[PDB]
Amino acid sequence: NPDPNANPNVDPN
Amino acid sequence: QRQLVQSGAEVKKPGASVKVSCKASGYTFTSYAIHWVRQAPGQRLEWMGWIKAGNGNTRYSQKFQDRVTITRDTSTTTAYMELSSLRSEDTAVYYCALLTVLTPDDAFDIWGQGTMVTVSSASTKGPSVFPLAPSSKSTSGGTAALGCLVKDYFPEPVTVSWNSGALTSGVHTFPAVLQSSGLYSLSSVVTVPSSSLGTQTYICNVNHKPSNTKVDKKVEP
Amino acid sequence: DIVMTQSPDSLAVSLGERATINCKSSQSVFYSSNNKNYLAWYQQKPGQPPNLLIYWASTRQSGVPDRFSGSGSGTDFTLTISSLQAEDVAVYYCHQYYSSPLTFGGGTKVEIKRTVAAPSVFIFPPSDEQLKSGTASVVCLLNNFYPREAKVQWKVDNALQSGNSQESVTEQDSKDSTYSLSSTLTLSKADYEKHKVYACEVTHQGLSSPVTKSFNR
Repeated sequence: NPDPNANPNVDPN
Repeated sequence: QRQLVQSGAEVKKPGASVKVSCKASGYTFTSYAIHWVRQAPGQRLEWMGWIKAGNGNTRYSQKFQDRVTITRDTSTTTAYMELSSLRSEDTAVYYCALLTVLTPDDAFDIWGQGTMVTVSSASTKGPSVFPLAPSSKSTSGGTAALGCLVKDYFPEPVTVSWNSGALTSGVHTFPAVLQSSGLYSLSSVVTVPSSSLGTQTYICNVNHKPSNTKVDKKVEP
Repeated sequence: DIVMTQSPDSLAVSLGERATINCKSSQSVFYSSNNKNYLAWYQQKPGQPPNLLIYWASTRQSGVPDRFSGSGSGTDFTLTISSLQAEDVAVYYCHQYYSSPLTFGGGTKVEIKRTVAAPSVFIFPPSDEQLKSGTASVVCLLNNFYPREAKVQWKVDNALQSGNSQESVTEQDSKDSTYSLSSTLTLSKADYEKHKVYACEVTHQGLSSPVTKSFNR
């Protein structure tokens, strides 16, 4: 699964 | 309009430290993370780390974690990257960037203009700026070529604009060449109507930030 | 490191032709939960930062021309330029934001093929201002030619020179897809004053025989 802390600017619905 | 404006090019000795600034404007500073990305010659873009501009938390690449410090100043909406124990191999363009903001309210991606950092034991040298005057030897078919020769500087880069940016058509600012001395030289030329050499003024604006050089040379027939 | 591999490394097509760039990720950047691929495409020209074209693999950013489109899923992705325009010459990069560290591909350089164009050749004597400082640089300019290959030779007093000049070529022009070249002959003031004829001789596909541009000091 994606690492949500790779880029904090990435925040999909 | 959303923007990131970086500090000017720098040169540092091996083992020294550099600190690049990144001034943000036109958006809520504290909402997003600013990333630092470097681009070394013929090398792929390298992510260095990010800082959350709100709480100041960071994440650094393994390659740089022992040498990099990313900080922010909310009061001045500015982020900073400091690289210590500089190697001559850290010579690169360093970018700050709001990489892929992809949220329910926003979809944008903004980069600073880049800051070239050269790591070298050699001495900074500001350029001489000489005119390349339009003449019978530089005219063809109703156009005249004129320019500025930017000679003998170190390190890169030199930026050249014409008429404070108002003259962009027909401009070629060439890649720098390395002299045998180890100093650089570049030429910047522009093709203009031959008919109006008597009424128009052409000035090349030459910057070399490492030497604090700012020259405005008027180029006359 | 999610390794991003681009194919080809460079491509050249004529104005208006379709261009295809492939990008392969070493690990799948697909997330089944939201059906998204964590991938973007950037365009970069010399001296500028990269500019975002496509994100989520296939969502074109508003304001980006619609000739640009992205496709693919998992580990295989494609950037398409349906009709290549002169301003599209650049290096194109894929980018993943699935895992840390964020990574970028090695780039694909996209170039225009166009018709032959002979150079316009100009010569600039050393400025009086430079002569005061003990050195003399003569500049030869080859403007707006295609293809990029060109030969410059310097002659002083009708004799071919060697070892005292430096040249560089521009990137491909964003308007007319040509190149330009600047060559500098670097001489001492004393050597410059001892000679009369300064000449730049240019060989290029657009010229049936070499062109010489000269001046007398």
